[PDB]
Amino acid sequence: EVGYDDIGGCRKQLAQIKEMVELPLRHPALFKAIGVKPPRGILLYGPPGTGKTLIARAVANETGAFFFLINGPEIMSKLAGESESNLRKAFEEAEKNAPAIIFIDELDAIAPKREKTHGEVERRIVSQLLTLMDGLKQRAHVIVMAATNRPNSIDPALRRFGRFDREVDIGIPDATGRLEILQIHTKNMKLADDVDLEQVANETHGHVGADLAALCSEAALQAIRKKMDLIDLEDETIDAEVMNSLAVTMDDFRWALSQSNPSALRETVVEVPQVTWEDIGGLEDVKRELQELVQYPVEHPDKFLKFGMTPSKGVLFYGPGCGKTLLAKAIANECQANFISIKGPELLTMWFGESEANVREIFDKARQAAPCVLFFDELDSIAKARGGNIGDGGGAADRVINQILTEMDGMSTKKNVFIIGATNRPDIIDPAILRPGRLDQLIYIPLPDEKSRVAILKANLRKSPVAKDVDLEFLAKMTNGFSGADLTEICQRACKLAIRESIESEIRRERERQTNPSAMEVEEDDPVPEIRRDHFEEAMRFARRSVSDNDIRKYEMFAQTLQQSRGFGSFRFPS
Amino acid sequence: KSRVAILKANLRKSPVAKDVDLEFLAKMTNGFSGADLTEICQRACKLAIRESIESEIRRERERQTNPSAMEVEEDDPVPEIRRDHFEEAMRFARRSVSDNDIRKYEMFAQTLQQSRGFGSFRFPS
Amino acid sequence: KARGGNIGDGGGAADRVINQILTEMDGMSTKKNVFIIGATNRPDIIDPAILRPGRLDQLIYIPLPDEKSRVAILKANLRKSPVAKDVDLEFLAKMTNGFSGADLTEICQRACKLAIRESIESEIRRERQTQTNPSAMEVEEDDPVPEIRRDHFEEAMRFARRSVSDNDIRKYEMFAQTLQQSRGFGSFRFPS
Ligand SMILES: Cc1cc(OCc2nnc(SC3CCCC3)n2-c2cccnc2)ccc1-c1ccc(S(C)(=O)=O)cc1
Ligand SMILES: Cc1cc(OCc2nnc(SC3CCCC3)n2-c2cccnc2)ccc1-c1ccc(S(C)(=O)=O)cc1
Ligand SMILES: Nc1ncnc2c1ncn2[C@@H]1O[C@H](COP(=O)(O)OP(=O)(O)O)[C@@H](O)[C@H]1O
Repeated sequence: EVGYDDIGGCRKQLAQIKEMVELPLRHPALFKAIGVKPPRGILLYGPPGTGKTLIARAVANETGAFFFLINGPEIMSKLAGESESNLRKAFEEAEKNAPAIIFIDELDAIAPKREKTHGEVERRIVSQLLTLMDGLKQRAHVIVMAATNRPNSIDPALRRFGRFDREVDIGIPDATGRLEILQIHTKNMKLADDVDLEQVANETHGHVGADLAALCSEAALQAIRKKMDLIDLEDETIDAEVMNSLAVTMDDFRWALSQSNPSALRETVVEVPQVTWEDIGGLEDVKRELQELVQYPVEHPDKFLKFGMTPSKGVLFYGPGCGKTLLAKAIANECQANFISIKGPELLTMWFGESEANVREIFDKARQAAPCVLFFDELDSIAKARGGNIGDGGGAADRVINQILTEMDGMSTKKNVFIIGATNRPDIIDPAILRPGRLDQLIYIPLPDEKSRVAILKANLRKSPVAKDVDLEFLAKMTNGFSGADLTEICQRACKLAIRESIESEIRRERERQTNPSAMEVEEDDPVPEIRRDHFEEAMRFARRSVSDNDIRKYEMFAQTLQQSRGFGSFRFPS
Repeated sequence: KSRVAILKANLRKSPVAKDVDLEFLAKMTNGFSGADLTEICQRACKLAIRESIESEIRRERERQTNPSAMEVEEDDPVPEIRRDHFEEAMRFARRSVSDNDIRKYEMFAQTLQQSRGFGSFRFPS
Repeated sequence: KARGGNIGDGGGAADRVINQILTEMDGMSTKKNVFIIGATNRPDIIDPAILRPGRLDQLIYIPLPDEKSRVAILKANLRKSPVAKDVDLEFLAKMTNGFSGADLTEICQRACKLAIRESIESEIRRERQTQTNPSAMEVEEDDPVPEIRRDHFEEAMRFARRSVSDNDIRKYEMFAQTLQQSRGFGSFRFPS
């Protein structure tokens, strides 16, 4: 049957559910001699196709509890006045086979009322379901798990104490989980040796477990269409050996990925960033300060408690393409905490639409995925949108920033969410953002140094084949004030020049065989196998400094606008 | 090349050691004007002069205490602008001309350009 | 432009529609097939966020058509219309020192309109002549103007006009050199 092996994604909420349900189910007799209330209901919510029903079935099988599935529309499709009988009989049957697990798939259909509550019979169904759910006499060990797309879609009374008192957001699987899902979905098709499922997994961003299964099936169907159809040898049952002779090639998977259309790309991603400190070449003072502020409270919470100091839970990066987003990702990676990034377009959308309640939802999501690093990238976007030199007649306060401040003030309770803010215009940022209890720790990210520039060039060119002849230290030193974005542009232009030269050359060489068919075929391989000095020289010919020295001067002004006075530098105690 | 020539012209009078690679200094100065290069050279000369005056003086001050005490050796503590003086000078290197006013000069040069479309002009054959 | 351009609104360049386009583009690239192309006659007022990496960063400048380009544009506009071989097209293209594609299209359309009016008026008169003086033997001489001639094009060019002034071309040249690749690396050589 289905078990933990079938449950893919390694998303680490299956472990939480296990810790939740073993003792109530794995050790049911224990609770008989101990006075404790187990989890009467667990609400699994997330994007559709994430395997919530699969997870519930696997838990039921691995714990031995009698699994009962109450399909939402199955009862809803039944005639009014007798569907209530179906729900009551389902609970009674689950009660009989104690311990039992009752799974309500698509719970947002039985009790969708969000206090709007249209209709008459559906109100009866929701109220009776409430009576049954609250009617659990704590006898036996029936655990009611329900599936829902979002927590707010179901009736709020279902979310109350004793009905569904604890919720788990399965969420979209990540690259590691996408790879494991691909492995589980590719185990009987005799996958080819060339295909590794790693490149596909990385390119598979935005898919869900159902999406991964559909992509694998589409690749298999492409393989079946490409071969074994030309022969057209078919019978009632295709020969096992004949079908096994085919191997799903990388090309088939690539085409399937091109024909994927993932079912929820837009959904926000809660993922541990893969970026590491290696990608950033320097910022040692900044790196150490970030390590302090974030890592120290958790690695050594006892020492923070000993001195009675509460660590700051907000940091605001200010600077000119210098790597603030990358720095935030790296700091999140070092602590192995989930990273949530709120770019400027999202804030601008909330501001234009006059919908700031999304800030509440974003903060709740960050709270659920703890430990997390809630990063508000380019937080000054709203101020720029309203102006910056003259702007609106009013002050710096705006709806979105006010909601963010309210959530931060109401935050800190969680002890895990850490707010990081990045802004290229510190002058226009609202001052309230920098007050204590908010993003008070201001960190300045300067233009990368020569060593930092070398590291940035190496990180950008790690994947590309770069000839050892081209000296990278010389190029980094040559770039007196290039930003990280400028270095990335130079590397991309060099790669583009190399690609164009290689394409043009092999194209001509192919004319050369077509025009003059050679008697003996002897390919000399690639005329340009790796990026050379001339490519980099031509690319650097177009190198440009995006960041002018005047805006760096303004940042230096603000930095010295956070000046530690000029009279205490020699402070000595009287002794 | 112009920067190298300017540096050579400024330092012709001053005694500069052959070890200092002036071409490297010229190429490292990305967009320094002639005034900036002259300022760097003057600062290097000033650093050399200050070091020579302080070292010769402090040596003489110690030596004068004992009459005829140390040998009569005629030492020149700094007889030429050294590399360290050039690093000392470059620490204070400054870009006088901002890229925005160079933008303005190129803008006026474009406005003075001979319009467009008459490049291909050719008399009929 | 709708919000202004010289003074505009009190706020910045950000607007609802461009913000949504940016959000879709940021959430795009997954498809690997859709390619976004943007055309703008006022690059100065375009939102800078549009040009950031991952967005429409590759800026391409389309200049006024050259003499050869003008000849090609005239040929394309006049491909369908019956044009007499007598009217030299290269001379007309070269004559138009700075005409835009729209200006050349207008010239061709005006020439066609003049030819159509002349043909209609002529055959109408010729029909009066038969009605007024019924000829004993019917012998139509066909069309008095079967194709566009030199005189039609000369009259049309008489009204030729340059829609695009040289000052707006100067502003475009400014922006183009506002994407200037520096002025110190042109001689970059690796140490060898
Ligand atoms: C002991 C303590 C821990 C704490 O929390 C620690 C923590 N855990 N997970 C996280 S989050 C995760 C880590 C990486 C990404 C984010 N954190 C945390 C807390 C603050 C800042 N960054 C992280 C708070 C406050 C206290 C205390 C201090 C003084 C006193 S008294 C009365 O003066 O003696 C009483 C209580
Ligand atoms: C190989 C590849 C193809 C691609 O897509 C190609 C494509 N197909 N249809 C289209 S669209 C259609 C064409 C005409 C109208 C539009 N495209 C496409 C892509 C980009 C721009 N224009 C077209 C993307 C990205 C990659 C890659 C590059 C580097 C690496 S690594 C880890 O550094 O080794 C991994 C993956
Ligand atoms: N991590 C996974 N491992 C194996 N199958 C998965 C996984 N995630 C999703 N699936 C596929 O998703 C299909 C249906 O999705 P489901 O489990 O019912 O979630 P939901 O009810 O939210 O749509 C299942 O048949 C299963 O094959």
